[PDB]
Amino acid sequence: GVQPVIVEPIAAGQGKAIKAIAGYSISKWEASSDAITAKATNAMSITLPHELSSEKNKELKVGRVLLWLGLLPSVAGRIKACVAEKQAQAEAAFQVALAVADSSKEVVAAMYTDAFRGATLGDLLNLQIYLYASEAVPAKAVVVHLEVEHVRPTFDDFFTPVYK
Amino acid sequence: AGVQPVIVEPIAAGQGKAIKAIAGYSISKWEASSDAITAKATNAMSITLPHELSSEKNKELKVGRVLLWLGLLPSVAGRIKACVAEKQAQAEAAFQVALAVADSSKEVVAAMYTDAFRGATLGDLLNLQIYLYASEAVPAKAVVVHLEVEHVRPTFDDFFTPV
Amino acid sequence: AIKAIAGYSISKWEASSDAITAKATNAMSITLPHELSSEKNKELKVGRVLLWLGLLPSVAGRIKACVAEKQAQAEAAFQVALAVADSSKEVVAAMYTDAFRGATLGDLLNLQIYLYASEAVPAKAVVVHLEVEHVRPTFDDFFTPVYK
Amino acid sequence: AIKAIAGYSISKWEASSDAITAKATNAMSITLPHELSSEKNKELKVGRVLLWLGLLPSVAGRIKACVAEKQAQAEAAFQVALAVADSSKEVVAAMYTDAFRGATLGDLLNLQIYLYASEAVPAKAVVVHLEVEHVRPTFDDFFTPVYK
Amino acid sequence: AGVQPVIVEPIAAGQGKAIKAIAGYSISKWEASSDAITAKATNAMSITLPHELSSEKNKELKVGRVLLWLGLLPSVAGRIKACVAEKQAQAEAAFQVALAVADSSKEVVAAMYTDAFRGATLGDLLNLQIYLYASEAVPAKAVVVHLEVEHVRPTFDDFFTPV
Amino acid sequence: GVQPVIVEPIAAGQGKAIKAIAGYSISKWEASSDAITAKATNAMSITLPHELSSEKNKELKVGRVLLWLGLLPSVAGRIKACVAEKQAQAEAAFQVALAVADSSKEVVAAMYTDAFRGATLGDLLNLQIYLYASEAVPAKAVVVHLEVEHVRPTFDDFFTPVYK
Amino acid sequence: AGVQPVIVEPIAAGQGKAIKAIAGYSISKWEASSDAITAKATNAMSITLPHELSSEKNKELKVGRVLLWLGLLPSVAGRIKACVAEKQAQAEAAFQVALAVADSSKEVVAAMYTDAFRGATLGDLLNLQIYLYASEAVPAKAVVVHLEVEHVRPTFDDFFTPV
Amino acid sequence: AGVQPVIVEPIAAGQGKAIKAIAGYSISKWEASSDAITAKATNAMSITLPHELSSEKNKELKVGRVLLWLGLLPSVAGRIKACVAEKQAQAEAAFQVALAVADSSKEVVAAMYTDAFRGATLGDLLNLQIYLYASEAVPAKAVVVHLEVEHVRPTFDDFFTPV
Repeated sequence: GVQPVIVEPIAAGQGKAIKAIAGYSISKWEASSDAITAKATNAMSITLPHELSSEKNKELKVGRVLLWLGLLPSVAGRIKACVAEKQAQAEAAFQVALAVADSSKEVVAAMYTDAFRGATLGDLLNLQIYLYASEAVPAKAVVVHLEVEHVRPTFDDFFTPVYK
Repeated sequence: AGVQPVIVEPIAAGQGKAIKAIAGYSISKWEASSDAITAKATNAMSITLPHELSSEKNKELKVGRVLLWLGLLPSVAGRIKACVAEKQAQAEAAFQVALAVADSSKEVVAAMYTDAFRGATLGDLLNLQIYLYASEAVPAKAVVVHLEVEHVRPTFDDFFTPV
Repeated sequence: AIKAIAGYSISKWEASSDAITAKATNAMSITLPHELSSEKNKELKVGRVLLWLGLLPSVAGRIKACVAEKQAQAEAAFQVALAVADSSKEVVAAMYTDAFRGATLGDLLNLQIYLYASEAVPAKAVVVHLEVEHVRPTFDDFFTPVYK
Repeated sequence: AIKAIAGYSISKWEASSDAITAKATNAMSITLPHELSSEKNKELKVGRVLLWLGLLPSVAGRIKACVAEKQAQAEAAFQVALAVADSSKEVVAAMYTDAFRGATLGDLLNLQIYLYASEAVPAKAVVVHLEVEHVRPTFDDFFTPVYK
Repeated sequence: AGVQPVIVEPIAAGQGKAIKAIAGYSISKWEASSDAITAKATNAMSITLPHELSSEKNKELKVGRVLLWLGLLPSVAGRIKACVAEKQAQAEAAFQVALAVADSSKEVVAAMYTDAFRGATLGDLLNLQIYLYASEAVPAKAVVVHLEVEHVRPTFDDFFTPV
Repeated sequence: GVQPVIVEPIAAGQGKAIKAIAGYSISKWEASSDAITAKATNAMSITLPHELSSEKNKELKVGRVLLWLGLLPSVAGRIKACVAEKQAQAEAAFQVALAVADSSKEVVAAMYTDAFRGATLGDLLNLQIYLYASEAVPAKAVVVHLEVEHVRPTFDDFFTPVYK
Repeated sequence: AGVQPVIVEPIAAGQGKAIKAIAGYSISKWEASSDAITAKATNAMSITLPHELSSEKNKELKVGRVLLWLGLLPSVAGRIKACVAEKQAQAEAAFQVALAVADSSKEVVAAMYTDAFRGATLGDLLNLQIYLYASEAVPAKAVVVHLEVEHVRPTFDDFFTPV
Repeated sequence: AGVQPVIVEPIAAGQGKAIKAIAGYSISKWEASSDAITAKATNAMSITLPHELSSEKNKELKVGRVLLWLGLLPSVAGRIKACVAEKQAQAEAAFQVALAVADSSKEVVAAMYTDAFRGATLGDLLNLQIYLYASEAVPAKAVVVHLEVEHVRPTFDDFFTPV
């Protein structure tokens, strides 16, 4: 038997949300870019937030990583980005990356389901963000957002003992 | 498993499901008109509550989902973008952090904010703004911005004013 | 206070006044809010109607107001109206318990508001408040479909 | 008399008046008592509000008072207030049954009291009494801990 | 019996039990400011009821426990004493017969009168006084005296004034 | 019968830790001071962190508040602090505060079990921190730490939807 | 039958199922770099086994599926094609008989050979070649060719070298 | 409840409970000597692992509780403070953020870090430092700093070196 179906159009920001696995939490932080010359690639380092920068918190395992970039409404051209290891040549990172966020798509994002799974929060300081631009753009024209899924920090529900 | 045959039935404008407000909530709708826009420029306009919800009794109600959709003149040529975000120092920077953008070059010109403002109050919507971008120069009164906000149903409004 | 009948709601709005010459009466039309101006909404039944008016504290003299059908002689409306809001007594209000219970929202466009003053009164000195009870609209708990 | 709803209490205080010029209106702010001025107490819900005022027996002329949101034009408040306490009729009082039922005690700082007189009136001639019903505070049946 | 080992847990300011009023009673609190004090001298100041308890209806309620505690400016140097007693011909003699004295050189600057005034009326507290002593000269508005009095809960105060 | 007991001495930082109530979480942040003249009081405002500064997050209720101050090892004199409402005269805040942290005690801390209970995170911007100094001290000589117990932020375990 | 409504959920790069090797098989991956290409010309490059599979013991294992996918520099402009086929006298003729072509103008730049080489040996992959075509002139080291080959899992490799 | 009478038994030095390491953990102890200290000055000295725990195999073990206690010469006069904290730009600033301070003017000259470093590795203790303060000028070799660290018990240390 044949089955007739109707495909219902969907609006922006109306799709489902991915939920973190049990025992895990999601921390979100964002960094800004700088000036890019036409047909060039820049390297951006990754810096942890202040509360996750302690020796105790740098041994939390990592799960999934999501990379989406927000850009100005008047940016003309194509923008691509990826997260990979540190490389001597910047533009060669796109030849080995398992996911690239491209601005000429419907969904400008990249998902790393198992590329970094099993690493620790201290390992993230060894990676970089590579950013290509088809045309010259000024500084702060693109903002990169990063979501890292990691194990829940054990001590957040306790007051500090008062006898210092 | 075997291959299952499927027929896709085309639909016209105005067909599709309509989202229903959750229990105990109501939906209030109002619209705002825009001003003259310079090309590659962005205008910021404040959200203004309707008169029937601007009292102190009503500005303490919770907020659920917010829907933004905008209707243009048929002769309008170019590209339009719009979003609802916090009050920003830079008008064009709000597109870099917004969770949804209504774009006129797509099939559905709308934007839905499912969880961004869930739990705020109706009085907090006065702290937000609407940012509207145009790629080409646009005259005034050419764009109308529609807002659907669902909120807790007010409790004392089916009473006459005692005299 | 008085509560709405089950399945009914109350709508409230107001209309500003114009200048009045001494011992003269004005004829004002009733304009619905934009939300209730659709064709499907003009068919809703009407229950009770309350008319009260608030003045500037410096207004001197007696003011009267009533709502009735369109009259050829403007001052003749105060002779047939079932309630008149007079500003020289305890309650400046007019309650219409049965005068319109059964009409539709479209019929209110056939009525008019008559205002009277015994001394010259500036513009916007009087604000006429109108509270109409009607049937709750059938579709106000849905978002507009996104695909238009 | 009218009794408070279960779980609710009534707070009463007053504010003295200033000098009024003829056909002029004053703008007064609402100041809470010191006991209800804490942050945890500004979050209590508000029920009914009653405003009545007592005058010196030698005061001549008509006096009016109302409470509403801050207005740019001071005299325009008497056009939108849901109740006005007029001193030329049987009951010099104003009852707000639903106008504020649902707000918080902190919202009363956003309202104001407007007073009107038709002749020059000295200072302290009018005393405005304000009785606000609110939710009973959660901790008023305990002594303060001695170890501070 | 064997020796039982015990650990003592230190506590900071603001920790500890709070005493609850007995059934049918309520607690009302008010404060009074002090005047300039000469060294080795004592000032007597009358107890003044708050406006909400000074009517004839309310001045007939019973009294339970009374708590006195006083808060000083941080820069205040010296020693302060205070007590609540009957109206005395000699100001400094009231310390010889008082059942409790609030002293600023101790860890808890407070005084509790559990049974001294139990059974009196709120109107009788106007016959009493507060005696305040200072070892060194003290300027005005440097000491604030707080009074917690528990009494029978008034019966007709949740009613509006009939109009 | 009489009971003999032994009181065991306890070392620094060895007492029990207070646990947050169900559904609540604890956020910790600290601010530094400035120069103080001998026998004077300063007023310090309270600023929320970035993640709790959104319109959605300013309606979370507050539970307990803990105030402890850390000071340099060479600070000589007495330091007192309190958290109260905004006042016209700064030194008058100590006459009405329900807890004062004093440096001449064994435990330099203050606990507000019910003073602020029931308020919202948006109310904290109306309070201040008052700080007295017996002797003149230079700037940054004392650090105030603040712990606020509030309702758990609802959305932290969800990835942002990818269809922007 | 009635019409069934369906919502399509968009997905981003890196989302989707990953194909699992069959039982008793393992997947080994290696890559090769390309040379300078003239426009409308085709280059032929030999398949070279990694060092860990080039012994006589390992060159006798069976082969299953082979996956070809290639990654380009972001600035590379033009069109690229690639395929794995038998050793051909004419370089460009291998596209006329190949069962799959990886094309850079499509959404998925990859090619899968499910049954073409099923049953061959690892040593037979040295008889095959890779043919790479470019519509425009391309410099060297601009294209990297990745090969995933699944094969029977070697039996004696978890042993140390006896000494 | 009735009043219960209690006798307090005094204890001498060396009496009291000894804390036992949790299951699967072991406690390793070592000491460090100090240098000359100027009055109102602070010295920073690095934590150095003993030789038996400085291998790569052992620097991957978890950490539990850390105990700091320091022993002075009998003739040492003044006041001493010490703490273990992260590596700080300002030496004296580490006392403003430390969770425990060992002070020589108290009955117990020690400091316990129950949860500050729980979950770190033995190799991370090399990133930390010890800050030591003296109110009066102190000569060298006058203070000895003792460290008790509990960690996971190593798995391969009861074996001889194979030869």
